[PDB]
Amino acid sequence: PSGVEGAAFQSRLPHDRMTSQEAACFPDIISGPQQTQKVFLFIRNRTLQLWLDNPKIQLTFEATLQQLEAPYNSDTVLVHRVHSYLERHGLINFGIYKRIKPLPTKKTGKVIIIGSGVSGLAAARQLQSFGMDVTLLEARDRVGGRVATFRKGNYVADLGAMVVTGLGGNPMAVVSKQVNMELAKIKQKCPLYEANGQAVPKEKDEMVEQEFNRLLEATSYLSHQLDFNVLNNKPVSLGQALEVVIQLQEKHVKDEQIEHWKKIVKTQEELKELLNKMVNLKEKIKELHQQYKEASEVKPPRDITAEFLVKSKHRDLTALCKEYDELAETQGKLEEKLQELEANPPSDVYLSSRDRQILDWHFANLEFANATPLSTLSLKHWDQDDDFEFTGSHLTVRNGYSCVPVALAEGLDIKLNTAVRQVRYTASGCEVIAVNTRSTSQTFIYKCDAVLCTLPLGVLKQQPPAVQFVPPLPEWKTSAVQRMGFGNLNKVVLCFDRVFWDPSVNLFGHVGSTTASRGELFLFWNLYKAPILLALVAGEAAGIMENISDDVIVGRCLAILKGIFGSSAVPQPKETVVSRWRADPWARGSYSYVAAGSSGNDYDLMAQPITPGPSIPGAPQPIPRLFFAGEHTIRNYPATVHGALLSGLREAGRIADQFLGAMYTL
Amino acid sequence: RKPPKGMFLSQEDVEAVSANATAATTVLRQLDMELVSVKRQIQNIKQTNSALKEKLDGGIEPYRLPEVIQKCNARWTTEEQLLAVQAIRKYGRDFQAISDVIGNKSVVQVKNFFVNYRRRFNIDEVLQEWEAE
Repeated sequence: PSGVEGAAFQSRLPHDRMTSQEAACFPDIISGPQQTQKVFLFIRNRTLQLWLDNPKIQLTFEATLQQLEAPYNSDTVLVHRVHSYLERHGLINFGIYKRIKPLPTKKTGKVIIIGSGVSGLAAARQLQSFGMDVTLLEARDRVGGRVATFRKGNYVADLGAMVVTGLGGNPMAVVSKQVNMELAKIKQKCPLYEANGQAVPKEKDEMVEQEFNRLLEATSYLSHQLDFNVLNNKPVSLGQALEVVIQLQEKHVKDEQIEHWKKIVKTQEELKELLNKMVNLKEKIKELHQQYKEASEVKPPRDITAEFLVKSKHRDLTALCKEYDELAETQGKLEEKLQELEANPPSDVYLSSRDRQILDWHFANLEFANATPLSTLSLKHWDQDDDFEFTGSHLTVRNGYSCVPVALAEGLDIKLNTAVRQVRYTASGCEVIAVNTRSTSQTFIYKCDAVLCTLPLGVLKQQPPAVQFVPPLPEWKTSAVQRMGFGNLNKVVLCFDRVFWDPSVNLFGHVGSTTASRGELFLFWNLYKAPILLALVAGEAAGIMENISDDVIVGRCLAILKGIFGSSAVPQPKETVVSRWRADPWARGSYSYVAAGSSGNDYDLMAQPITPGPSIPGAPQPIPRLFFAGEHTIRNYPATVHGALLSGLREAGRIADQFLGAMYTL
Repeated sequence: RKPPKGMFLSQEDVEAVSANATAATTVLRQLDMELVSVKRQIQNIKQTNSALKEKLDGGIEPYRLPEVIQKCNARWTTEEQLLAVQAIRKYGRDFQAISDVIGNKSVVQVKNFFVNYRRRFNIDEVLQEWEAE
């Protein structure tokens, strides 16, 4: 899309309708006459386009109104309201921009942000952008959180997020322009090598993937068209449903062989009755011939009865011969028909063990995408964020994904090595109690007007709690935390002294031996300039490889590499790293998934902020004081770096609106 | 609105493979037995019918008989009249057989022959006797 309308698409907004957010801030216009709505919609799209076309510089209200044309640059309070709206919710002037007018020296309000992960940083920068006192508390000795990059020498490999899913309306595209990221496309071709070490033949490789893709659609049919969503009270999981579809395809393969062979018996046995006539008729003909011969033996001249007898027997024998010839006619059709049916038997098996093992790799990939075993994923909802897909090739970051957070952390008050241990929020303010991660006895107290919590969902789910909330989080929020899924997928970094793989191939698979080990080192990435290979560990195997030393793991990697490229070809790696995301106590997981029994609605429940009870009974309802952000709170774009960043922008606008006031709604 | 072509899914089918734990595995075992059942039933009629095939070895070539290519005449030699009556006694109204016996009389000639000689050869009487068998 292009024009002013490309700005609306690139900003995740319908170019020709007012959104519900926009209606909330501009009720007069949405409820007014169709002409006004179009004016507004243009002013919105046009401002977005301006910010987009150059995102390294602030878009001031002046700059904007300058470059509108009448009739649009006529009403200047409509322009001012629109520019303020966009700036507030991070649709313009977000990320890293030169400010034209430097920030006012005196700040209003005070906000503690827990975590300098990408979502934390994105709010922190916005809030400070809005003139607030913002301090981030980070347990780690580095920012970024789950956006980790490992650097040593010229080796550079990401242990966390490493892919940008398309620039088509992605906030990261604007960020990439703001902070140089070597963004290189990911070529889609992935060859699959089996346990022996031989590449799967292309004909088989295509045949399975279609079956795979064919199976996934069937579940979606079980879900939406047969409402197969509950079994014995427990809700059905994607894994369950895939089995009920593989079983029903193996059932069908059998029903198909039965009613085929059952056509052979129903014809073999027409033949049985036909041969019984034919052998009992060759017996009547044997006898009649004898009678006709004996009757013909009588020497003429004979009486007319003895002469009738010869003729009558001759006719009768001829009539029987007609019969027996018509029956070996019919015997010929059936003889061929049985050969036809035997010649075209139906498929022997639905899937071979080799075929099934290859399929099991396609399920590993799907347990990679969702960072969880397929049994856990909700059948109805696992793919509910599939409508909001960006458009474009997926990319990687050659310089490491760590630059984006570091870029964002510029100018922010970040207290590293500071584990928040208690959040305490009351009708009049909040205090956050943290310790120092190195000597934990040394205690810190932070007072503030509002606390924004970007704790990973896995941290939020820890029992007994890593962080205590005083007063305790209400049951609707905690229940949401139990229901939601937080999964895990780990990575292994392999640093060699020479490229010994196909350099024009970004990623190549390895097929497992079992279903149970389908995730164990199932996929490798060439993505960087240097000779670095990344091996994933997903599925049920991720949780289990965390109990196994790095040497045993790098061992299993070398062996797999040796099979695909030859024992002589792969040398020992110079530097090796393994990730343990579930073990890490600052994550306790990888990213969230829609677990069975959860829905997308839970992702909205996490985002809702918490409001404390009045200190004095009978006092007026207090302002909300605890706000949440992060990858587990944005329902439309969960488990992604862009989603985390969007969640941070969203809370900053809402927090600012609550404490600085929204003057753009009149 | 419809399943992927070639993928078989039936509500009926689905309940039956979910109704308990091992129900899917149980259902396939019968089909595995229903299959072996019908499969050796084949080798057993394939066996029965291979014996009957052997019994026909030679067909009926030795019992066959050559063709009387004989020009179909019009006059009724007293010989042929008598073959007629005896044919009517053994064959009732099957003129094709009656004509086949006599050898040189067409079916119509036989057909109208009954009316002409019917009084003369008591052929009602003969026919009822043919009805008695």
